Amino acid sequence: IFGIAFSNKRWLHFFMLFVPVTGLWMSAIGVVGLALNLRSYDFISQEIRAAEDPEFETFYTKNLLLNEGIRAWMAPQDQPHENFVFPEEVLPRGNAL
Amino acid sequence: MEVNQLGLIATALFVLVPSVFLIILYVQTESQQK
Amino acid sequence: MEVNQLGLIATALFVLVPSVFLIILYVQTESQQK
Amino acid sequence: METLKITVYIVVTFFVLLFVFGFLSGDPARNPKRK
Amino acid sequence: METITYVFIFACIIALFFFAIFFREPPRIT
Amino acid sequence: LIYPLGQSSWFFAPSFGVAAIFRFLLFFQGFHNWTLNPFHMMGVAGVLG
Amino acid sequence: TLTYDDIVGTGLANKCPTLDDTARGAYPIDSSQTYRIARLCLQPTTFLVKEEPKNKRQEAEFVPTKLVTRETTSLDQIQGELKVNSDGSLTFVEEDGIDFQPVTVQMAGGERIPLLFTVKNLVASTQPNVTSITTSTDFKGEFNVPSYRTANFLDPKGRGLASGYDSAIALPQAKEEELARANVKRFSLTKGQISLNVAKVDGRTGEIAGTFESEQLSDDDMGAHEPHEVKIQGVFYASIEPA
Amino acid sequence: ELVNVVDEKLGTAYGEKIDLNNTNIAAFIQYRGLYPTLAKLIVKNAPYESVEDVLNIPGLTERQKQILRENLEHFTVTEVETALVEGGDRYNNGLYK
Amino acid sequence: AELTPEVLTVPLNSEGKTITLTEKQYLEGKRLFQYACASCHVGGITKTNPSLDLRTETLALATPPRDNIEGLVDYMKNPTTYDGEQEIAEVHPSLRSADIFPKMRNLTEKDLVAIAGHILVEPKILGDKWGGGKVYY
Amino acid sequence: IPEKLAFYDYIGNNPAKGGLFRTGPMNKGDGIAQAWKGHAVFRNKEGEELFVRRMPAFFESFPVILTDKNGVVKADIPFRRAESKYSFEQQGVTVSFYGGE
Amino acid sequence: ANLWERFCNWVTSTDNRLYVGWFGVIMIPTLLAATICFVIAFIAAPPVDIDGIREPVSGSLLYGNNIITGAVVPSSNAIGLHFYPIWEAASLDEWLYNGGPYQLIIFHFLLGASCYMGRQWELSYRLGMRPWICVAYSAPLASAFAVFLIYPIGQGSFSDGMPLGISGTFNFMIVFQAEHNILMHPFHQLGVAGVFGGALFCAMHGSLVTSSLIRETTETESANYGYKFGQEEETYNIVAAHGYFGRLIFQYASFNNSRSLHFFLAAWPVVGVWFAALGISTMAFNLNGFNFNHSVIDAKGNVINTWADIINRANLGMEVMHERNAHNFPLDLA
Amino acid sequence: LSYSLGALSMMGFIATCFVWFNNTVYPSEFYGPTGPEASQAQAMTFLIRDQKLGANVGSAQGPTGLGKYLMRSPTGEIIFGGETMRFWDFRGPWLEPLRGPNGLDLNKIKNDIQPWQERRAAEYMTHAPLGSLNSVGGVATEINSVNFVSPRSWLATSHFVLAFFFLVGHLWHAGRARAAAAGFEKGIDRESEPVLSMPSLD
Ligand code: CLA
Ligand code: CLA
Ligand code: CLA
Ligand SMILES: CC(C)=CCC/C(C)=C/CC/C(C)=C/CC/C(C)=C/CC/C(C)=C/CC/C(C)=C/CC/C(C)=C/CC/C(C)=C/CC/C(C)=C/CC1=CC(=O)C(C)=C(C)C1=O
Ligand SMILES: CC(C)=CCC/C(C)=C/CC/C(C)=C/CC/C(C)=C/CC/C(C)=C/CC/C(C)=C/CC/C(C)=C/CC/C(C)=C/CC/C(C)=C/CC1=CC(=O)C(C)=C(C)C1=O
Ligand SMILES: CCCCCCCCCCCCCCCC(=O)OC[C@H](CO[C@@H]1O[C@H](CS(=O)(=O)O)[C@@H](O)[C@H](O)[C@H]1O)OC(=O)CCCCCCCCCCCCCCC
Ligand SMILES: CCCCCCCCCCCCCCCC(=O)OC[C@H](COP(=O)(O)OC[C@@H](O)CO)OC(=O)CCCCCCCCCCCCCCC
Ligand SMILES: CCCCCCCCCCCCO[C@@H]1O[C@H](CO)[C@@H](O[C@H]2O[C@H](CO)[C@@H](O)[C@H](O)[C@H]2O)[C@H](O)[C@H]1O
Ligand SMILES: CCCCCCCS[C@@H]1O[C@H](CO)[C@@H](O)[C@H](O)[C@H]1O
Ligand SMILES: [Ca+2]
Ligand SMILES: [Cl-]
Repeated sequence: IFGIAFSNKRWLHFFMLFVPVTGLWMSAIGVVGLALNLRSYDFISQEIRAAEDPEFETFYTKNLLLNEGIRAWMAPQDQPHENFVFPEEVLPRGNAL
Repeated sequence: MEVNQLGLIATALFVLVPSVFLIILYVQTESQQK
Repeated sequence: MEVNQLGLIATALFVLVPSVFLIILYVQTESQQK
Repeated sequence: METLKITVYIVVTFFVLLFVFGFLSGDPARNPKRK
Repeated sequence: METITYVFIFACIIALFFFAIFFREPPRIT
Repeated sequence: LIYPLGQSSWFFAPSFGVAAIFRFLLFFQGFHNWTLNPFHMMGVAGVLG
Repeated sequence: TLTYDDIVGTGLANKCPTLDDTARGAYPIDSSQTYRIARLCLQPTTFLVKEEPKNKRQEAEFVPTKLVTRETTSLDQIQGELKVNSDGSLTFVEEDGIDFQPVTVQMAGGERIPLLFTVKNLVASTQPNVTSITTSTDFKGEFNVPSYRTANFLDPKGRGLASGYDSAIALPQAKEEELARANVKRFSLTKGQISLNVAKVDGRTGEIAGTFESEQLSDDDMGAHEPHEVKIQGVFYASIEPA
Repeated sequence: ELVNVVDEKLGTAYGEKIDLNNTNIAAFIQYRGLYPTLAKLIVKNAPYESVEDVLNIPGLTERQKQILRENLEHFTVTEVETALVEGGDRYNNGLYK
Repeated sequence: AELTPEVLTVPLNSEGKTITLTEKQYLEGKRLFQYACASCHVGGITKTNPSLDLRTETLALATPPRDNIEGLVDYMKNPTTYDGEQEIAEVHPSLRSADIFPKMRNLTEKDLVAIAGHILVEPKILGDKWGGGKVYY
Repeated sequence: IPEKLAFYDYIGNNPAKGGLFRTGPMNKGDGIAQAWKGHAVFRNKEGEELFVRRMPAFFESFPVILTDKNGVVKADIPFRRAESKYSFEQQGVTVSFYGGE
Repeated sequence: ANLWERFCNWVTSTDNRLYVGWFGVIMIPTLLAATICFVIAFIAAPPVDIDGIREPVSGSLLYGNNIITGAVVPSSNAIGLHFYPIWEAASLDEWLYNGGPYQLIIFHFLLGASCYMGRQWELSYRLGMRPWICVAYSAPLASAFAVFLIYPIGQGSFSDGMPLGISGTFNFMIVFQAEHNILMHPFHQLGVAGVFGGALFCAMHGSLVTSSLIRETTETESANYGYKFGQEEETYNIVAAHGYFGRLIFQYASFNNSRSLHFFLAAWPVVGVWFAALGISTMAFNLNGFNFNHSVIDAKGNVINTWADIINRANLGMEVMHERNAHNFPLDLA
Repeated sequence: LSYSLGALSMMGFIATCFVWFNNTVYPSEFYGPTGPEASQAQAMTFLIRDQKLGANVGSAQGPTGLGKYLMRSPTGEIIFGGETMRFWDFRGPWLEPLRGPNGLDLNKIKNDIQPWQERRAAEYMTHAPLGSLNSVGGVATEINSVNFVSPRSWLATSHFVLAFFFLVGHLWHAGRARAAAAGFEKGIDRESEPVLSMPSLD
């Protein structure tokens, strides 16, 4: 069906331990980096291109626009100790919405 | 695109060093007495 | 010094590829029934 | 574009006909037990 | 150079698929 | 533990609740772009795999 | 008589009406009567773009392009006053209508050239002494070509003129001077020129049809780059009426 | 120096009052009596060389003229800005709530 | 904080007369506003025309003034544009167009007062959220 | 004010402002620091002192909002312009430098 | 026999290295077409006007993407649900601008993957197997149909299909959250339970079997050599594993029946993922997550925010920014 | 049973699309507007409003360069603009009076829109079939107030769920019926295991 198959039951069951255990451990390491804001936030080459070329657009640039909306719209209520006041005029919004 | 100039060599060695480690170990296993 | 940006990858692969070829061959010679 | 469309129409018809006639060719019998 | 690298890794993986299917260690009963 | 310890306070740890955890996901997207992170991607591969 | 459901999805909705070969008539103008164009339609059949060569001394040519935005290019339902001037020339003053279409065409090699194909604020005049509109009447005039994107349009990094960021926010500590042209959006307004050459007249219905040629600039992406020169050719139809 | 013409306009009287030559029509809701009837006429008949010219619109009722007179002090005129008047933007400038 | 008689005390007319609404009337006003009006005026905005909201300051500058029970009750019988210049019953629910807006058919005078009382009370509770739109959600 | 002290009061030196794949020295990002420009004091047309709201470490990007000494908003840099009330143009915002270059 | 008969015999042969079969006669060409078009577009396709507003988005490697940002971009919003094959275009250049490759790929892929599922039934029947592995695969397949076909149908456009790309996928997720509040939808919550629980039971089963392997090897050899392909004897002690797990929790919380255990292993993720798929497929018709925005109100009528309202604020950020030049009117209705 | 399960699955899917798109045998007077209908009704609503305010809706260029109110379909027909461009195949009684052989007619638009069309378009825009599982009508970010989920959403979603699980039951039962007819539905005979009689793949 698939081109390959298990032939060793012992290997099969060890692999079933391996895969989700390893995946959770990898996610933990990324979160340790996020503890420091050490993010994979950007691709610098994408930003340099998009800053100079206003016709260059990718799904990566589209998603940062969404992030910027999330930060501005959610921060004042989500981070009350900051006492954010964001006058309507500064909130990022596209057309109409 | 203005990429990191070390991207290429980092990527190349990332592939080559452990792939060659594995190939060395595979071939000398095959060459062991049948 | 403004060196050619491919000189590093060229040298590394120049070294690595044939050296690895010889290491593969040597180790699988050693592992042969002696 | 006209030639391409006619080509694809022919190709698809050809394969659909294999699927239909194929499954019509005594499919239940093609198993390892009772035929 | 990056496009070349990405397509090169991809091509190695498709080649690997080919050897892993058609030049696998054949399963032998017992 | 580690995540809030790296941040300013426990306030930024996840709160223990269903909607509260949803909020934690969306915060990580808007502030950390956490979906872009290759350690999260490997997590997702090990969970779905 | 054709209904929407006869027409829908055929491409005919992007076609201007045509006149019969018998339509070689003459439409009298009474200099005491006021008139309008009740419907002007312009269907482009070729878009040409002037190449930009590496040196002066050879004049660049207009070269053919490939349309990539489908059958969405015609101007239609345009109307306005048709003035009789005191030398017997007529002047059309465009009032309203579907008087623009964004269009993207592609040069050989793939460079995409968006433009606002348009006759906005068109003022076009005939030769003097047009006692009748005939197959020898021509209109020549000028129109405005506003920015292809209007002032709210936001680029892929969120920058805009009447909305948007005013800087490259992903490069918080980059020097701003080298990015001024991309950061500070500008709204262009330039002039275009058009000629209409009457080829057919039905003297009895007020209808004319012919060929046109316009010249205008393409999109400059809110000031980010230099626009190209475009030459559009097609057929037109107009219905003239007393008003 | 390249200049954002909308920002520059915010430094003129357009930034202070209803600019009969430029301001989007919803701005006439700020004062009693202006919208929609007079707002439509005022935008339809723009531009005006001075604020008083607004009284020269044809067909006005006497009550309509008095409402204008009462509101001239809330009006200004500045040069027409193409970026504010194209795209039908005086009638709908893509801003809702 | 409580829904007190003071919060429930709103302008009855243009002349400065007030009326104190009961809690039953407050409940009834919310219920009936949801019933007949909220499909377009949820939260004090207007979905089909966002330039006009139900804020008290906006109502005060309408013609005739709509920032009181009388002005709101009259709006619900014979709605006009914001300048008082056209009658818009044909496109806005009212008692006079209950034939084409059937939900108006069984609204009594008492019901109109309750709905008008909701419009004046809600911003005293919600402040800028009333008529604010999504920014204030 | 020693330049060294001023330099510690700058987010470019905050270690929680990085990226996992933004490699190398801090100097590679904002650049090699040369000199303090001096302390910027912002004022509106009335001459009242205004304060720029600082970016918290969480935010890759942050709007420009100026408040008076009591935290009331007095000026900002709008996104949408058509309903702008607090632009630097409207409020006559100026900036004066004390100390530094 | 005749040519046809021998052909059928070959197509249905249990002896081919890769099973062909009648489903395979459709699957092979359709998967090959989708794969080839996908690889070529992902490398070399020019920018695609996904939202029909003449704002082309670059998906391919040669046009400035990397593996993470690259995508085959959905077809233009101007197209909607209209069928846009190559021959409907005036040129390949137009076809490319309008996102023709996306339709070609996804239609061939969906047909091919549905045939992959049929083929799984087919081979199981040729081999004298029980038939329901193909029912387990219906769960991922349903999910692919939800995001590439059902959702676009509900919303009236393939431009709202999931893009064929890593960042595109996240774009689809984030916009889906703004528009449907998926996190607050119980079918997506059941999907999370399905995939987190599938991971959990995968690790659990792997670890319980591995923990009770019968000693058959020395300390120098991998224990994997203690099992020989095709041996009759079970390779671990299930009574030992049950003995352990029944004590970890309590006796009746543990399976001692391997058939019941393996049924549970199949069922839990397959059912959860069917609900994931049905979550997307019903939010396709805008029956959305729970909305408790302003649900908690104090004695005066002040809104007392809950974590639901904080979600709402993040959703609003996504909503107001997404497709920033595509909306002219105040409601996003599809 | 299995053949019937497949057929009901298919019919379920068909019904889902019927209630979602069709407004003839599911009259919008009773079932609410379709998704395409409510989106078109919104554009109609603002065209009506802004043209009342004096906008020339035929010549109004939107931020993208496409007409803010009116644009062409890929075959040239005049259609509503903004996102609803996707819904230009929509047809309904309140809109058809405005449609001519070339699509939406600008002269009919400027002169012939009746108050009953404005009312219907406002009703349909504000009863779009979007709402939460607890029946809060509106987009997902809407505040509580309006208790609404369209009968169209309830009927489409329910029938898609049913049609899907009916496909699953079809596969379940069709594959079981095959296996039981051939005699291996209870498992593989340990002494007659077919794969043991077959040649190795390699
Ligand atoms: C395809 C979709 C997808 C998938 C499969 C995943 C998968 C994963 N996500 Mg990602 N996520 C996604 C999309 C996805 N995510 C998107 C789009 C975002 C937006 C950015 C996120 C944002 C996100 C965040 C913010 C986090 C994840 C994390 C994780 C990991 C959670 C592992 C886990 O089980 O923790 C569950 C918790 C545990 C395993 C801890 C132990 C739990 C004990 C044993 C519970 C005991 C309970 C007790 C018995 C009884 C309970 C009582 C009862 C009443 C409840 C996992 C790798 C997390 C991660 O990376 O952590 C390192 C994390 O913090 N995700
Ligand atoms: C504790 C270890 C450590 C730390 C904290 C530092 C810290 C630093 N170094 Mg030193 N360095 C180290 C060890 C370290 N280095 C070693 C061992 C070497 C020899 C290779 C160097 C050689 C070195 C040079 C030549 C330079 C530095 C520089 C720097 C600075 C920038 C670091 C940077 O950009 O990282 C970037 C970090 C990353 C991009 C993260 C890498 C994450 C890996 C790739 C993850 C791999 C995942 C794995 C494959 C997954 C497997 C999954 C599987 C299990 C299933 C910083 C002060 C730079 C500097 O500014 O010099 C003055 C500089 O030029 N370092
Ligand atoms: C075609 C089926 C169908 C549809 C489209 C509707 C539609 C509707 N009903 Mg009706 N109804 C139905 C069947 C249906 N109902 C049945 C079977 C009953 C008997 C219980 C009722 C009794 C009923 C009453 C008493 C009421 C309604 C009401 C309503 C409205 C609100 C529904 C709601 O709030 O849901 C809430 C949503 C749920 C409760 C979630 C249901 C999700 C289920 C549990 C998941 C199904 C998954 C799958 C089938 C299981 C497979 C398992 C797998 C392993 C194989 C809505 C118009 C209300 C109304 O407004 O009346 C005017 C109302 O008061 N219904
Ligand atoms: C043109 C170009 C360049 C195109 C490429 C474009 C593009 C977008 C490419 C994609 C890039 C890509 C792949 C990105 C993913 C990167 C990523 C996140 C990788 C994860 C890396 C990583 C190490 C993660 C850590 C977690 C981890 C270890 C995950 C492993 C996941 C994994 C492989 C799981 C198993 C998957 C799988 C299909 C197993 C099949 C097993 C099998 C044959 C079962 C059948 C079976 C069952 C039985 O029960 C029995 C009894 C038998 C006998 C039997 O046989
Ligand atoms: C200081 C002081 C006071 C000290 C006193 C301490 C003291 C002595 C106390 C004694 C008193 C006492 C006991 C008090 C109790 C206190 C108390 C109530 C604590 C709370 C404990 C708590 C919250 C427990 C959490 C509940 C819990 C563990 C739930 C588990 C839920 C769950 C999903 C169970 C799994 C059930 C299930 C269907 C499993 C199948 C899935 C699975 C594992 C598949 C894999 C698998 C399974 C097999 O089955 C076998 C075979 C094999 C092969 C295999 O692959
Ligand atoms: C409130 C009022 C009540 C109304 C009721 C509501 C209706 C809904 C209830 C549905 C009834 C379900 C009965 C199914 C029994 C069954 O499966 O039999 C099959 C086997 C037989 O059990 C095995 O039974 C065997 C004996 S025999 O086969 O039954 O003869 C025995 O050998 C073995 O040890 C034993 O485990 O059951 C098992 O293998 C144990 C696991 C069963 C639970 C999982 C199956 C269901 C799907 C998983 C849940 C997904 C949800 C999570 C989503 C992420
Ligand atoms: C219709 C035909 C469809 C054909 C599709 C092509 C399928 C390719 C399948 C994988 C081939 C490579 C396997 C190498 C590895 C290989 O040869 O494995 C073979 C190995 C065989 O297992 P055994 O039990 O025989 O192992 C004995 C062990 O004891 C040896 O120590 O199989 C597994 O381990 C299964 C689990 C891994 C399954 C990996 C899944 C990979 C999915 C692909 C992921 C990446 C995609 C990247 C995209 C750019
Ligand atoms: C576009 C769809 C096309 C619509 C076609 C409508 C089909 C309805 C009429 C069916 C007539 C076909 O009739 C069917 O044909 C096939 C192919 O020749 C026959 O022939 C087959 O017989 C045996 C049966 O075990 C097979 O092993 C053998 O490979 C094959 O030759 C079937 O035994 C016969 O029953
Ligand atoms: C083997 C598959 C080949 C894929 C061909 C890519 C399209 S062809 C390609 O198009 C580019 C943009 O138009 C041109 O700049 C370039 O000159 C041309 O080579
Ligand atoms: Ca002529
Ligand atoms: Cl829109």
